[PDB]
Amino acid sequence: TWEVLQYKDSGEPGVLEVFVTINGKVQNITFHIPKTIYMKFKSQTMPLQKIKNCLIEKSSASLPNNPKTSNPAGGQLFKITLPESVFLEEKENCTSIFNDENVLGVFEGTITPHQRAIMDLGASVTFRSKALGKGIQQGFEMKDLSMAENERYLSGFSMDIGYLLHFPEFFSLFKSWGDTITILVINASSLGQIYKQMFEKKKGKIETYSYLVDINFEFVYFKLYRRLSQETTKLKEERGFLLLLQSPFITKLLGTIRLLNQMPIVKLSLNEVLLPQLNWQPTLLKKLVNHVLSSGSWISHLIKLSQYSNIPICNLRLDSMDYIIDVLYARKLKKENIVLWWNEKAPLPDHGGIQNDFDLNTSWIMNDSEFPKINNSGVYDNVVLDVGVDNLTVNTILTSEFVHDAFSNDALNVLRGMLKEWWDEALKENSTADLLVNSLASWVQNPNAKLFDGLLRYHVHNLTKKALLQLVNEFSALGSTIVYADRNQILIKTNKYSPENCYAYSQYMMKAVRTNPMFSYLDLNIKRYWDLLIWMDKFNFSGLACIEIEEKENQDYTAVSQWQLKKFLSPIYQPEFEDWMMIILDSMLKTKQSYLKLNSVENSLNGFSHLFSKPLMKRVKKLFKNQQEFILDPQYEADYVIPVLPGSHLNVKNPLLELVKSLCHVMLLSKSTILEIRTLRKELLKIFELREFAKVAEFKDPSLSLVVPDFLCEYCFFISDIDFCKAAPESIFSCVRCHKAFNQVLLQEHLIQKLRSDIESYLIQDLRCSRCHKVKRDYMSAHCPCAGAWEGTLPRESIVQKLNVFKQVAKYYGFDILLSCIADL
Ligand SMILES: [Zn+2]
Ligand SMILES: [Zn+2]
Repeated sequence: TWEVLQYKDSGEPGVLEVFVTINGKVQNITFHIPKTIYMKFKSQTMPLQKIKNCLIEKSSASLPNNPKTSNPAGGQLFKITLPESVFLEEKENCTSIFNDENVLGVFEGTITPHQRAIMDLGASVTFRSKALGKGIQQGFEMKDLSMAENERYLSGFSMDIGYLLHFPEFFSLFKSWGDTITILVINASSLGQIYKQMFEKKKGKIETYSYLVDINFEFVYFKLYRRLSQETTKLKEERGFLLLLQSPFITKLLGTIRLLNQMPIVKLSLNEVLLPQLNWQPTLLKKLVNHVLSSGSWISHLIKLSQYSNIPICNLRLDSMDYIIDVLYARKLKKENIVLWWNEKAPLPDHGGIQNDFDLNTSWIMNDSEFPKINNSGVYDNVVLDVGVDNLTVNTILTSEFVHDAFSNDALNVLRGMLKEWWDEALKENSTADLLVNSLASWVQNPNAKLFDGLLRYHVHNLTKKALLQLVNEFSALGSTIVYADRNQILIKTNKYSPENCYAYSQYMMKAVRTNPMFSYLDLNIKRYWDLLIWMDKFNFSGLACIEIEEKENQDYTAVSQWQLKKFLSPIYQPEFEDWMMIILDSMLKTKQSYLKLNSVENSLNGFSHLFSKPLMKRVKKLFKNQQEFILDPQYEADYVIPVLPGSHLNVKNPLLELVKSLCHVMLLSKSTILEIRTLRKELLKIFELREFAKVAEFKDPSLSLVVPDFLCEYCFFISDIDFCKAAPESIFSCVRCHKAFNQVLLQEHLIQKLRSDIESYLIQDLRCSRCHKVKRDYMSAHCPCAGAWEGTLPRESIVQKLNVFKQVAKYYGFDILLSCIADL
């Protein structure tokens, strides 16, 4: 029984070395692992070439279901296990088994012996030879003697540590058993005071993790760049000890220092560190001191994760949570009869070489990430409940030959059982299982993780959409009206009128929804209660809301107003807008309260425009007169300047016209007092020399939309869309729940990916006839057999407008990568 610290392949094929903890100190052992591949060689009779030393057997493993691969053809799959060296010298010649006729492809040729060892053997390896000397002088073979013992506790750790860092010439070193600090090319006092300060700040953590790492030390700030090798040599011939390295140039520092390859290393890469160009010393002191005094917590977390996941400590990382998913899922599939389709250095599943070819179906299922939503605009006097839904994806996963687009059902059941046991273990006080469940969704989304298949992602997305529509159906079964629907927020209209009377009722819908077996794992929460709502859009609403209904006391009512429409008005009329909107909201609240006092038409709101009609008429007359008098003056031209914003497309002249158009369009959403609003609109338009149904008096959307689907916040595993045009600032650059700033070049890269996907989709579109809407079924034909000529399903003007709005977006903010992408066309 040995606790393995690291697995590492040698420069020889199939030869591996392990830094392992022998019963004494650390020690290194050389291994040998043969290769194993999956082949579809000939139909049923093959040129075996049995003289070559290999083990050949016909198997019946479960192959992946490629959408392009519709013909089973031959089915005599073969498992081939074969030492790597003979594979290398047989790759040289052409007349060999691996390259012959009717070779459909190899399925497990991209799995290194390192990965096979780390999955099948694990960290808890032992021997049952019952030749130890002969096997220790040489490399001991694995495939004949192999078994994994239990790993409940890895080891009782008591051993020194290493610490090498770099901040883009801030190379740093520290020894746990040493007592000196020297930094490569006021500072000493700051270092001492900061060390003491955070010492008292984290006394508790220091005391708890002292048994892992344990104190003041000297300070120094030192041609000079050759000292890394000398220090590494001093440490190497002074101690055997584990290296903690932190730098954005991991491989560069590994290659520059030749001695770093002879000890096990635990890596703590947290890159993207920058200097503020001034007073970098205090912040760098903060960074180094927090890293040093949190190293104990870091190594404790790594020890927990390693001794739970059966993974060596040097192969793990704090952010490499997808690695555990991959390891566990791969080993459970290997215990099954399913090929792993494991892939390396490529974010695509391995299919035997077929995946290299372009295909229409795969490309269509790759870029179809749009999530639809439901929005029923209108004016509501009833109470509305604002709720949020959580853990939707995991509930969807756990809940629920002919179809060529299907994802393998055996893998789906395997992962469903894996997630079920994960949930069961997480319920019984397991933080690791909780974090793993939280990161499962991000593992599903991210193509960077191995064992990733676009078919699985499309399957999960379609299932999520179906589950959401089923939830909408269940909600609408009772007395309800869905106003807004989304992956994160749902607005429900309540049939009642008073918020105080919806306590038990809302609790009853909550309980009934939760008890449904389809929605057993959903988490639902109530955020706000709406007394009076004017809802037309997610970014455009205003009304009176109460946070939570209280007992025996009148609730606190606060008015809110979110309106990007006001941002497109003239600078001098926005005060008029914000005044008159509040006035009309007050009048609406007054008339609803009066109607409730008294007791498709509703009398709660009928008769509200009568309160403010005459003052509005006089105010509009005065505003028109003043605009007429002061529009041509030079010094008054500042306040009449029409603002420009990204996504704007309307060119228009008179601001007062758009002011009154927006004011009337807000009222028009009543859907029950249409005639009164139309009469008032005609009366207002009579002040101008316009008519009731003129084209100039029609309100439109002053802004376009540019939505990016499923942006991921790593700090929350939070998934949401983001609109670059309609949304207000200081929200594009930060998460919705947490206030963490987003990376910018990531935003530009995602925008460019969206643009290129749009262009490709336009390029690969289909053709449709004019009179009949049948699709083109010939590669070359003048026109339809009937009358009419072909037209594209994707109009040119749409993509032209999309590129125009992309240009506007790239011009408003500073996005030089996107501008370079545009200029290359
Ligand atoms: Zn966040
Ligand atoms: Zn036709």
